[PDB]
Amino acid sequence: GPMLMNSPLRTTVLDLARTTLGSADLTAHEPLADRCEHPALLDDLATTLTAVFAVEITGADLAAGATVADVAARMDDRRDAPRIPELRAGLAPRD
Repeated sequence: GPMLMNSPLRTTVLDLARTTLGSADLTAHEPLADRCEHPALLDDLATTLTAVFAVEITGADLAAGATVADVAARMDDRRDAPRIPELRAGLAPRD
């Protein structure tokens, strides 16, 4: 898939997922809306994703079945896209 073996983004997604969704064991592919017994917090997660990954994904899309491997794949896609010129991309884009 469009993922990297060591994702600095996904690592944190997997961490804040268990925190915001309100579950104990959050694994890589967990349907977030399914694991949460208080799904209203899905909006909190999405709002969190702004400051944390510089890319937000609104509840309707996030809760649609985007797991840590899915949401973060888009995050690394953002980092795959031209990042701040101070070498924040890692993956240099070819336009």
